[PDB]
Amino acid sequence: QPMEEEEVETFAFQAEIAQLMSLIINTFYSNKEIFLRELISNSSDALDKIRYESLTDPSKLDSGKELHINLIPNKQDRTLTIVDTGIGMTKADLINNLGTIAKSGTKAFMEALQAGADISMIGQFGVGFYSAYLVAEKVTVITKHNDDEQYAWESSAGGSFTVRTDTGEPMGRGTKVILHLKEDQTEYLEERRIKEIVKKHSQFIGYPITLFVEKELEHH
Amino acid sequence: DQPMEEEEVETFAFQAEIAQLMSLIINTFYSNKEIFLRELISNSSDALDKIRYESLTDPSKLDSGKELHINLIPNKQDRTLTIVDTGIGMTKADLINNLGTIAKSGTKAFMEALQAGADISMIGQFGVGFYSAYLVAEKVTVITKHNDDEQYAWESSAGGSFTVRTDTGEPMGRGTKVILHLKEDQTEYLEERRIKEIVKKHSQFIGYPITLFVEKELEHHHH
Ligand SMILES: O=C(c1cc(Cl)c(O)cc1O)N1CCC[C@@H]1c1ccc(CN2CCC(F)(F)C2)cc1
Ligand SMILES: O=C(c1cc(Cl)c(O)cc1O)N1CCC[C@@H]1c1ccc(CN2CCC(F)(F)C2)cc1
Repeated sequence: QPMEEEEVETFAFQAEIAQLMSLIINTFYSNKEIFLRELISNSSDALDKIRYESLTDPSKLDSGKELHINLIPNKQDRTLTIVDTGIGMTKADLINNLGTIAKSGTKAFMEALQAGADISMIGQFGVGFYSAYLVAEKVTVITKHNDDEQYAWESSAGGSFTVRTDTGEPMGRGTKVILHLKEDQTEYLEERRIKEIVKKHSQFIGYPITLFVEKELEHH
Repeated sequence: DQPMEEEEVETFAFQAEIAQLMSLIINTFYSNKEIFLRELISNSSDALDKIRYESLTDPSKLDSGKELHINLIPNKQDRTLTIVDTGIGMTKADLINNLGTIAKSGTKAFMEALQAGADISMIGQFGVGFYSAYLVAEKVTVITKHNDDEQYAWESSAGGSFTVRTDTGEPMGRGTKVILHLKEDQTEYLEERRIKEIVKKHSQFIGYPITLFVEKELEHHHH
């Protein structure tokens, strides 16, 4: 008689990816703010892909025409959420894209960090998503692709991640990254901080970026 | 070559007394216009109760979203205040029947109590609370989505008529979204501090999460 029941799948990260996450999540780095640049850049890439699909098949935008990125800090939850209405990811995409298949750059980037490369270059090796763990103890990715159901990926590192169908609020289409911030990284929940980081690092992104400051009202 | 969309747009006349009530609401001063938010939050709470009670005996009714809540979104750039809930929503007929074509006994007497000069606050008791929206809004748009039906848009600028159409905007899972296009001298209801105090004052007993999202477009990234 449960309110609900669903299957949860747990997957091991590919060895190199686990190594990178441990390196990122544990090691001191001076400008972690670049995490937000990498996630906005990923969102922009997703919006490009749906935009170009719609040019040959407009019905692809039946799930929503607006192409944009929302940034949603929630001090009460200590979460920062980046939402886009891009092309989204199938379940296979989540499992493949986000853990089980290490690409050249995974090892290549740890290879480069030894060679004197910087962490802000994590994006040039195509593994920018993982910079999220510079500031987050846990990351949840919720995604909805056309013709597919809405899935939720999550990891606190430690070598594994889970995937399940998301029963939360339905998205029309796109991807939402929920960063559950480390205790000492709450600065990234502040309007002034988010504003300056976007102005500094994401000036060239070609889609609306909008802030929604979230506050749960007292007693509610 | 081909249109993106093609749809019928229907225009309805407001029932006579409803039209009369709206004109009174728009053209009369009241010292406590803030009660409009109480009325719309109350309507959302009712819608939420209904999908919850339905879900008891029929659990699959929450397939369109499990979370039951109310969001308030002020957008200073657009001068809109939006109230969104994940309640049971309205079918096209519910929308037409509820929002303007049928008048109840509680209209002619209330609308006459205001012509007589009563306190606008009593509007909710007479079951016409939605129309308090026009205390602060020059136009109201309602987007609604009921299980097993299409998403519809209702809209009126209170000229004696309103329109209904299938909506082609951003998809809602389920529920109702009220978009208030605010009057120029009623923009205070876009302010965070103002919204907080109104909710704290009038909606203390609403048994659902009410969440404010202060919308701010970022420099060089508008639209
Ligand atoms: O839905 C998303 C998406 C993904 C993330 Cl993570 C996001 O923050 C926002 C998004 O909209 N897509 C769909 C197609 C393009 C975009 C995407 C998909 C995969 C990568 C590669 N990275 C994934 C982990 C990695 F190993 F670091 C390498 C980048 C962008
Ligand atoms: O979708 C909604 C809903 C409607 C409005 Cl307006 C809202 O602000 C939020 C909502 O969720 N429903 C579904 C069922 C219960 C709820 C509802 C429906 C009708 C009335 C009566 N009013 C309609 C005009 C009136 F004449 F003033 C009397 C109240 C609540």
